Amino acid sequence: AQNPNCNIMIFHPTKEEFNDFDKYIAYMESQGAHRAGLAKIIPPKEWKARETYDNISEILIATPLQQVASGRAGVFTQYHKKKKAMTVGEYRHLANSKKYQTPPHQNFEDLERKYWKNRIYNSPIYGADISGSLFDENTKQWNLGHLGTIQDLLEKECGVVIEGVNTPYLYFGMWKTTFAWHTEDMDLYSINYLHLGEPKTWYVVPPEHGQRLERLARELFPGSSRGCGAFLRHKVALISPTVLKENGIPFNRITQEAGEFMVTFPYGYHAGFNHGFNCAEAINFATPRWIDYGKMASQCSCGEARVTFSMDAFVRILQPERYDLWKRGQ
Ligand SMILES: COc1ccc(C[C@@H](C(=O)NN)c2nn[nH]n2)cc1
Ligand code: NA
Ligand code: NI
Ligand SMILES: [Zn+2]
Repeated sequence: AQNPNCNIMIFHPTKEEFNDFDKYIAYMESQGAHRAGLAKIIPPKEWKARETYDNISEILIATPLQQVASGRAGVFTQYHKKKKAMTVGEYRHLANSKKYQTPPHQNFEDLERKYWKNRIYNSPIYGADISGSLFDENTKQWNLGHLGTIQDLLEKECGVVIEGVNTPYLYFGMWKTTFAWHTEDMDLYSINYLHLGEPKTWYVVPPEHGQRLERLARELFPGSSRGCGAFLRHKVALISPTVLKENGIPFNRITQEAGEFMVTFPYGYHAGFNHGFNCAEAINFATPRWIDYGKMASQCSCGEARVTFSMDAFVRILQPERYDLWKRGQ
């Protein structure tokens, strides 16, 4: 078996290997990449997402979110307080202000230490789930707005045409902006491109060990667990690497830099944080191997995890027994 220790693998496709997206995902899995839950893909040197980022300042962040923590430094939840709209240029200025800017630091490890020590004492603001794309329409390879759709994958594998669409999202981050522990909706894959700015540090649990993280989370967030059997779906809970190690949870970490792609694999729990002002683009996708994960994915039906209307068809077709209860949640 390839990659038995479930290490995060890093790939360097040539320009020829970068033509056929589906083929390269399958190649990475042939090498065991999916066992880690996350892989990095460094594009060939000839490739670019777009010509420049000089003209992005007028994009609107209609509802910036202030991420307010509660708990202890290594075990906390966050809620999102809505703020007034601002442009990307205004957000970049805010991120660089004395209140929000990245502190002096020696290297990524020092910054990671500072994040886990001090995150809860600040409330950074970020732009999330903004429908749109920064790929140039003429970028033909790994253009996140031109991937095959999940609806077409389901139809090709299972024979059923379904409603729904599948478009990318933009994210604008700053120092300490945080993504809580989660898997994707319906345990889909995701792909994430860091277009511009400072890094993003990721943590990931191998899919084969996801239920170990779930068990720890139920212990550490006991009221949340009583409220919902799939509360990690709410995307609010953080657990530090120190606490994971103390509890024996298998995980890995890696830092993504501008110009790099990250792929998350079905049922790969992940979390992380931004180092400073940045802009990323991400979308969910499927392959034939996903279908079995989609059939088995847990669901939140308590009301908290509202999602896109595209997920209706996925539950309806893949999880008909669960559909009525889940639909009542939505
Ligand atoms: C508080 O929790 C969340 C906040 C934001 C995301 C979005 C995240 C991701 O992993 N989405 N699937 C991402 N971060 N950079 N680009 N995307 C996920 C969880
Ligand atoms: Na490891
Ligand atoms: Ni994710
Ligand atoms: Zn719930």
